Amino acid sequence: MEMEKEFEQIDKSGSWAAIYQDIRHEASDFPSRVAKLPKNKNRNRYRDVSPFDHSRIKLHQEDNDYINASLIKMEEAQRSYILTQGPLPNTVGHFWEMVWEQKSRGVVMLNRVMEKGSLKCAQYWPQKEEKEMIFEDTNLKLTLISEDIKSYYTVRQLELENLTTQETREILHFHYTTWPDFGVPESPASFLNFLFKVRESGSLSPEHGPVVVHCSAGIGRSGTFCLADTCLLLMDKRKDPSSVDIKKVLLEMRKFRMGLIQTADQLRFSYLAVIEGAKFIM
Ligand SMILES: CC(=O)N1C[C@H](Oc2ccccn2)[C@H]2C[C@@H]1CC[C@H]2O
Repeated sequence: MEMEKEFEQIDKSGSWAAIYQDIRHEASDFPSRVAKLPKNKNRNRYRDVSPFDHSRIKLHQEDNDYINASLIKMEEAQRSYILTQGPLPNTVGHFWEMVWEQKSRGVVMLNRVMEKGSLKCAQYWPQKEEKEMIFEDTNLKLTLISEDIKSYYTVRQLELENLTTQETREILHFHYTTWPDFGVPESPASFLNFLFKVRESGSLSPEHGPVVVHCSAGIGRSGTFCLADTCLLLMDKRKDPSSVDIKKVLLEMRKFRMGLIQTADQLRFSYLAVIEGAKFIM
């Protein structure tokens, strides 16, 4: 069955809610014992969103190695992603420590700092060249180098300095700024254009550490980004592009972080994204 006819039949049938609940029912359940330790309560944004112990990113410190972040490793596609929550006021230094230690080239942000009149993550990068940020708890300095503001996204060049060794690296910040406060975008054209801007940068390539991807919880919009990227890469690698099963790829990804794709509308949008992508990709 051709992906876009399961979708046209799910649409003809309006069964999106039924498909989505079948995924929720078959998803992996692994322990998250480190996330639930009392010493870590102020390191979690949402009580119901935690990294599994087996796939969690460890900070390189003896004090407390915990961050709300997971390694998604896709064996057949040969892609890895780190999915994390939007940083909290007390975890902005941990966030940049992780980017440093994992050798990431890119950070992908899919939310605004304020949405629906409430704060969805800390202001964790500098807004002016001449006002740099210092994270005293992790010994890092972060400077804004340049900013390119477009209609659907902004790309920033940042300089991260390890103050312990005086090594520096260039980090690219890819900020999708137009996801609506409610629901999903009507067309996937701008999100797809955005995905191909991150690829073109080198940030997803095996010469670097994994890309860091976040939204507010790091499971819904973040899940949509990695699911569309991996499905399109599998369609380019395999003999029969029609063999790629988006529901099976999503369940593989849910072995590494809980809750990826938060709504039936995010599942339909993911299908739409890979359909138009593949209409021009095979
Ligand atoms: C319809 C559309 O605009 N798309 C954008 C994108 O194509 C590229 C490739 C390289 C550089 C820029 N855009 C994606 C998804 C979809 C179709 C083909 C697929 O590669």
